[PDB]
Amino acid sequence: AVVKCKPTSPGRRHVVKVVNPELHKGKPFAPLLEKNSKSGGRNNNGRITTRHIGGGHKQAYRIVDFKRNKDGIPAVVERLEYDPNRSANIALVLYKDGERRYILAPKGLKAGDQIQSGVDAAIKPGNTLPMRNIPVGSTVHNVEMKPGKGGQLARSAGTYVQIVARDGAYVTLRLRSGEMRKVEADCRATLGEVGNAEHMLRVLGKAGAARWRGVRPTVRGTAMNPVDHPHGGGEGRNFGKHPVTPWGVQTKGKKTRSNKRTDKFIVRRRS
Amino acid sequence: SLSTEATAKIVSEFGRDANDTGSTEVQVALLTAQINHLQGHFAEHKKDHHSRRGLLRMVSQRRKLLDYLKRKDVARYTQLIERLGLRR
Amino acid sequence: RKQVSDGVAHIHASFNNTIVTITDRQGNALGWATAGGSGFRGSRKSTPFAAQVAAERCADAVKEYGIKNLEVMVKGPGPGRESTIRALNAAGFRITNITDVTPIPHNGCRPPKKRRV
Amino acid sequence: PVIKVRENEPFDVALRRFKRSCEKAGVLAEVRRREFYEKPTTERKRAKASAVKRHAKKLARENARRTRLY
Amino acid sequence: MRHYEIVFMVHPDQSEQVPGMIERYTAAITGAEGKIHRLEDWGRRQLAYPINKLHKAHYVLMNVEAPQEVIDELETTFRFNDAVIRSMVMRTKHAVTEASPMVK
Amino acid sequence: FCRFTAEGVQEIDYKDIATLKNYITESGKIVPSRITGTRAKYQRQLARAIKRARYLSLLPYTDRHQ
RNA sequence: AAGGCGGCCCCCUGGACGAAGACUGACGCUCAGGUGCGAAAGCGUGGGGAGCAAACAGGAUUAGAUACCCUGGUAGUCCACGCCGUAAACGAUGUCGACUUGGAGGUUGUGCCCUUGAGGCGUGGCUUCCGGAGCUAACGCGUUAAGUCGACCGCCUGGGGA
Ligand SMILES: [Mg+2]
Ligand SMILES: [Mg+2]
Ligand SMILES: [Mg+2]
Ligand SMILES: [Mg+2]
Ligand SMILES: [Mg+2]
Ligand SMILES: [Mg+2]
Ligand SMILES: [Mg+2]
Ligand SMILES: [Mg+2]
Ligand SMILES: [Mg+2]
Ligand SMILES: [Mg+2]
Ligand SMILES: [Mg+2]
Ligand SMILES: [Mg+2]
Ligand SMILES: [Mg+2]
Ligand SMILES: [Mg+2]
Ligand SMILES: [Mg+2]
Ligand SMILES: [Mg+2]
Ligand SMILES: [Mg+2]
Ligand SMILES: [Mg+2]
Ligand SMILES: [Mg+2]
Ligand SMILES: [Mg+2]
Ligand SMILES: [Mg+2]
Ligand SMILES: [Mg+2]
Ligand SMILES: [Mg+2]
Ligand SMILES: [Mg+2]
Repeated sequence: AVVKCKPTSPGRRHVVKVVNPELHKGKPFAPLLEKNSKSGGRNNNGRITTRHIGGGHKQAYRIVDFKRNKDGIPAVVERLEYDPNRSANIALVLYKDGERRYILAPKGLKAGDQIQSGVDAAIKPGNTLPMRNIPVGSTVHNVEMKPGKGGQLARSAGTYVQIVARDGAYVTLRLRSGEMRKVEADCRATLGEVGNAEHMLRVLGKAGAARWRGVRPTVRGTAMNPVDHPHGGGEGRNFGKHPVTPWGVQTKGKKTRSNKRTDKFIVRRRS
Repeated sequence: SLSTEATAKIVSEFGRDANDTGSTEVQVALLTAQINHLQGHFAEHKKDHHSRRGLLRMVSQRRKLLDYLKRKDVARYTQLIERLGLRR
Repeated sequence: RKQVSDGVAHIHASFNNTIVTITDRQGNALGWATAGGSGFRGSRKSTPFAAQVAAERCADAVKEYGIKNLEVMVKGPGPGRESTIRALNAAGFRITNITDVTPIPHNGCRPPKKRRV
Repeated sequence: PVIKVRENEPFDVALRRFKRSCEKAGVLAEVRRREFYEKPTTERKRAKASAVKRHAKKLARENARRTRLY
Repeated sequence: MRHYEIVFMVHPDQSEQVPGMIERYTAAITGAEGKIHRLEDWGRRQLAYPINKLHKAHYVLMNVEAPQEVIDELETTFRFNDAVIRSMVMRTKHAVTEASPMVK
Repeated sequence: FCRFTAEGVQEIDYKDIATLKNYITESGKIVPSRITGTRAKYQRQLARAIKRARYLSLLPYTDRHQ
């Protein structure tokens, strides 16, 4: 539920919270946690590779089942939890044999529901079965690209992928970007949309809410010197040049894909 | 509307003769049953304004029947709203 | 030249022009002629004479394919709605079928607005 | 209007039957009706004037059947 | 309970599996304490127009007095089975039992 | 001279195809009640049954589509 | 109830009418303020977007043509949730009840006669047209009144300005 905050102060004037009362108000499941050390956007050479990253709140990593290999064994959904590592909420499920795991929470999933992986699984939101067993035209998420590798597509808070076709070993997908992509028909997929669809409805309100998320401020390029950026310089506000990267690459429109290995898997590009 | 068995179960519950079917408490409890049954309908279907007009018709009719019962005999009015759980 | 025995005459009779297309029973087109291509323009090409010479040209253009039997699909309202199949008989073709295949939606897409003339 | 020419049938016969069946199924007036959009005001107005034309002409024909002219 | 008239149209190459579907559906209803009133296989029949790029289908009529929940489950069974092409359930005022004009 | 008024049926059956074929034209259009003299109650039942037989491919929607 | 509602199927659901009875026993009518619904266009957020199409562009027409005509075409039209709260939102006729000559239909029930056919005789609801008395400035309305009466409400007071 989105809640507009009352303007008792600037910085609360424009804040929209996303309040979910179903999330667990306690500590997460400790065995499935591990350390997630921050980087600062710096590689093994110590240099900043990706900019604007730094700071933020400490985050523990939640081990999430994307491979979804417990076939045949049904599982009940114990509780829903918050994951700082990702936009979607996670679900703590309990298998019959006594194993607990974290999955991505689908849209309509709640505490007490039954999920089941495997080929003979039913078709309800939460089940994971190969797309040669999934009917054409359904919305799935957590989609594998390779069989047994683990789900890589449609993992963010409100996403889903439509299955538009199937030709033998392959199925054709309608990705969230609008791209039509071929995937082998033996790759697993999980039914339904991903949960937290109103994640994009939040408004941070203030700069600190981005510094909480580890997003350092972005200096725009024309506010620099010509040694710093191609856009820099000028006596006043001058920009008499085409918009490029900090490294002199055109940004407004120029394509950058140069992978001829996967061009056979792309049916149509996005528009 | 309300089903036939639930109607006859109310009629036999609050009717002096199990066939009066038009007494003031019978018409009130039949309205209160259909109202409380349609709380779930309009909680799910909030845009069913055409059915909601029939619901408000039931409420206004129950209120007129209650006000008649109040000035005709108060003790039946108290026993009625106490048994049906009516705030007024 | 490949001989073919049976054929289909598609007739696209609009208000402004009539298009005659001889094809096989598979839709692989054999030859075509239009009323505008029959030496007529503007007011002359929305006439039934323009269509019966577009049909005479199209039969001359499918002369070498050796067609003797022909069925006719007719689409659209126009003046060459009938005089075309008149000349297509008069070429010396035994007519077989005259089917009307004008597209009629079941209240589908919205037509354009009315001409305030 | 899929019309097969019967064996040893003239073409003007089969053509007149095809115009007959196309006028029966009502195609030309359908396309002329669907060439432009007609508002539901204009459609309700044309249907009301068609019914009033049907009706005042039925009463005028039956009343005019009675009285003479010379 | 609620009298339904169910007619479904099976892919004709799966005509052999038809009595297995009928026996499962009948055992679904009577397992759900439902009655079955009429049950008429109509065989292969030429379609009026080609569904799914094919011209014939296998028809089954069934008149049923079942609760609506298992009928909604049966609709989902028709929905996810690709052998059945079309399914139509029409609610009826009463239970009909007389034979169809095309079973004759 | 309504036939359904004569025979006295409570509801027109969509399965009676030879009847519904006596009430549709060659191009699959529903024949109007002006011609057959059908009472408009049975005309509504007939159109509601023809639209179902069209859904079940027992009757065509038109003569052309294939 | 009005706005309005048009393939088919299911689920939930409101209202009307009829037939015999049974029951309560005036419990009714209207309604300022109030509350609710309320076409299209429009606004906000999030989607969607085939066709149509304000704006706009080009072509013509013309004395000119920021238009009609043509070729394109964006918001919009569609969906969800909110807001707006207006129309020649019209029957230009407020709601409820009673009485007052007729005719031809349409629709929807229902009763009776041997249904001796889809008929014959009735009795209810809704609805269309004509028209009598009466009314009205006239046009016309005319048992669904703009006739004869009763209850309550809303409104008008020369044209502009507004
Ligand atoms: Mg950055
Ligand atoms: Mg920025
Ligand atoms: Mg900046
Ligand atoms: Mg500087
Ligand atoms: Mg430089
Ligand atoms: Mg300067
Ligand atoms: Mg400059
Ligand atoms: Mg009631
Ligand atoms: Mg045009
Ligand atoms: Mg008494
Ligand atoms: Mg008021
Ligand atoms: Mg609108
Ligand atoms: Mg909008
Ligand atoms: Mg939008
Ligand atoms: Mg578009
Ligand atoms: Mg235009
Ligand atoms: Mg006003
Ligand atoms: Mg009006
Ligand atoms: Mg007014
Ligand atoms: Mg009132
Ligand atoms: Mg009159
Ligand atoms: Mg007066
Ligand atoms: Mg009056
Ligand atoms: Mg007056």
